[PDB]
Amino acid sequence: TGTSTVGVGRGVLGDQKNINTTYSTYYYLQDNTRGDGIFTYDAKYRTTLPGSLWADADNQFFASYDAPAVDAHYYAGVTYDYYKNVHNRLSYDGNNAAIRSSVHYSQGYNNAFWNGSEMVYGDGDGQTFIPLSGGIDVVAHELTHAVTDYTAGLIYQNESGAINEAISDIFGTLVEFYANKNPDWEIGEDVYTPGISGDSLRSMSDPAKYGDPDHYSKRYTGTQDNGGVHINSGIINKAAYLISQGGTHYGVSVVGIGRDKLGKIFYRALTQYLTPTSNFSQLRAAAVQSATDLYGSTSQEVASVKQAFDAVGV
Ligand SMILES: N[C@@H](CCCC[NH3+])C(=O)O
Ligand SMILES: [Ca+2]
Ligand SMILES: [Ca+2]
Ligand SMILES: [Ca+2]
Ligand SMILES: [Ca+2]
Ligand SMILES: [Zn+2]
Repeated sequence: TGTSTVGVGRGVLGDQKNINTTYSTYYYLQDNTRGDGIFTYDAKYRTTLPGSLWADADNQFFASYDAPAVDAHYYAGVTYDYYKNVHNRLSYDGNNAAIRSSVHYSQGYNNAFWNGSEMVYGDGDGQTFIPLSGGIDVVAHELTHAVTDYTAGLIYQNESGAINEAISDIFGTLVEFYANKNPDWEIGEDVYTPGISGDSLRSMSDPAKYGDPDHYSKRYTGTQDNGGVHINSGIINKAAYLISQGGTHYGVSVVGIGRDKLGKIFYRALTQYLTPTSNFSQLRAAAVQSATDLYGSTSQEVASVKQAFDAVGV
């Protein structure tokens, strides 16, 4: 309990931004402006969660140790705004659930995750990753898992799990475009491999660039990565890219319909048609139905959904 205040800080990539805080003796990373609040915690290099609600003596967040917290807090706010403004959705559950994030998780931890209840961000080892909350697509990817878990409930294995992952990359990217800094169709480029320019974890525009399939005939069928959830997601990421941006892929031509309509179609599919066990063929059907609901059965939008899924062999 305290009074809402506005702090200032520097994020992982060195940019200054304002952050919404709460004052009660200390200034806490607690944003009361969005739903039931956005709360950012210090995990203090340990794996106990959530850790301590982030406290600061002066409401200025320019220390090196502060940067991952500033970005986890700020980009959760951006993500909240995207869902509210674009999709009329109030937080991940649709009922303004509090959004909780922990930073400084463990030592040298080269990942981030939604744990069923909150977001968690490693600092990276400084070679593979820098602190992972520095990437707006990463923050939005993880918070999108919460959305999925409350809605379609896609099981984290095999084709359902690859859809789960792709939904997170799709909305992660749409949020990155909403914020409009340096948007692209790549995943994690701002925090991956600080020694190497121009790479990323995954690509939506060309998944094969990083060894991921861009066609159903190239799907991974083994047991690694929960049946390739971060690998086979490339097939869906490519379809989504094609629906938005257009192109000819394996000789199948897709007329792009743009990002806003992509987001509308997939948000509707996610929230009205997908189920925990949906597979790729079922996703196609859900996307075709959603586009039909939104734009009509004779629409270009529907035609493009069908061409995009044809192009990737679904
Ligand atoms: N988030 C992906 C890629 C990160 C790999 C980090 N070492 C995964 O959990 O598989
Ligand atoms: Ca301070
Ligand atoms: Ca970018
Ligand atoms: Ca990106
Ligand atoms: Ca890099
Ligand atoms: Zn994920």
